[PDB]
Amino acid sequence: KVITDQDLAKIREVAAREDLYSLLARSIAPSIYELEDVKKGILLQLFGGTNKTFTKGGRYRGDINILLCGDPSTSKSQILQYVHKITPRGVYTSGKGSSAVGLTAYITLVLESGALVLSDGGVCCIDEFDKMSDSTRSVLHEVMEQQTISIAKAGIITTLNARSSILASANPIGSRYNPNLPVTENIDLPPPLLSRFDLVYLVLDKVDEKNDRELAKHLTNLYLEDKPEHISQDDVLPVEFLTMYISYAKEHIHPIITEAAKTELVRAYVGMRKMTATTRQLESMIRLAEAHAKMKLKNVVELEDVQEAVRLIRSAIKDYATDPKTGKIDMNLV
Amino acid sequence: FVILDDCNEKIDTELASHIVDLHMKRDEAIEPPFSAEQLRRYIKYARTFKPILTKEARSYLVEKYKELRKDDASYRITVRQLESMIRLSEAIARAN
Ligand SMILES: Nc1ncnc2c1ncn2[C@@H]1O[C@H](COP(=O)(O)OP(=O)(O)NP(=O)(O)O)[C@@H](O)[C@H]1O
Ligand SMILES: [Mg+2]
Repeated sequence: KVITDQDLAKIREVAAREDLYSLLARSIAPSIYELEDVKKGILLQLFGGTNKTFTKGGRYRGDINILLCGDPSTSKSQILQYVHKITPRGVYTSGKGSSAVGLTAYITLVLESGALVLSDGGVCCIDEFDKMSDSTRSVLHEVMEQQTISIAKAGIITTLNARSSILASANPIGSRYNPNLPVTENIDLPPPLLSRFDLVYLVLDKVDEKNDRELAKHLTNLYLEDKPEHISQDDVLPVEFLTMYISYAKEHIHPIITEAAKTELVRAYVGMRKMTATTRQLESMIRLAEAHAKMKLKNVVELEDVQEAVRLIRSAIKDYATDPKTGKIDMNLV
Repeated sequence: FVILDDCNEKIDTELASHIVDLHMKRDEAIEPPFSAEQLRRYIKYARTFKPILTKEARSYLVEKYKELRKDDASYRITVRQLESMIRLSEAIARAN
């Protein structure tokens, strides 16, 4: 394919650092400037929740689905490149490149695999998500909710497993974010599909001289050398070691809910609910908190993890800057 | 059957607790009245009954159907609703 006690010592020693969460996040995509919250959310998608199966009452998904939405030139697609190369298994694809059959499975009498099936247990990166038709996007409802694919065609009828995490990229209606429309109307996905993402990010091309000088200095510094040694930050982890950390934490660590975490989750859900938050906001909060716990090599979910899960959800969709009644965003607060 | 969110704090506070319990304990939360292998044996037994419509029930059915027709006078209520109501009553008697 393309362990030792020293590796365990290194992993345990790194896990004791105070700046661990920021260190890991800024190290998944070293040359990309800022976008810290986006990097953090992607890191938690890499770790994932915990998988659960009951004797009866079913099984519950550990995987996280993320949507990146916003202005052009904001470097969304560049981030999808890093995720596609970091993940052990996965696929990158485009909206105009995909059919309903190609995305799931194909009759040929034999059955054949599509992208979401090849990507099982990994991450499936979908770019230009706003270009594919309502017919093709309707296929994703069942696979995202259940993590299974049911088929019933001439001579073949069966169900297949798809433990696949989706990372999506799109631009708003009108192709540049319009502040005179509410956020849900700018995003323009129908509610049954928009309800299935754990995190939704707004990223905006806001002009600012302070930001622009730093961005310009960062991009122009890459052309001072033939094959650059330069990198955005002094301390980042090598890709190999980072992969080792993530892989080990996925295999050995399995956090559980503490009573304290249960009380905070109930309180937080009632807070978002009483005023719109659906029942899926609760489950996605649980899943994000579990992902945060694995990343610290803990066996228990605690109050700190729940509060981080809540904070990241509020930060992603620019809620603090949102008018609570009209649903428009004040660009001055960004 | 039409399902609606109907947001209410007194329901949300309980529903959230139920959901968090399912993620906190795997098997323990549900505590059903019967075992599945018990329930299937009961359902197999029940389907052997072939109940018969009582005289008073025949008199009562036309009154209830007239009430539905006057409510109707929304999908328009046809003779098929009476036939369906008879089917449901057969199933209810069989359940008992
Ligand atoms: N913060 C940033 N860090 C690094 N490169 C950036 C940044 N912002 C913009 N760029 C550069 O600007 C370009 C962005 O291209 P791209 O990744 O396609 O952005 P995008 O969000 O996908 N825009 P679009 O495809 O039009 O919706 C690339 O050359 C990036 O290197
Ligand atoms: Mg792009």
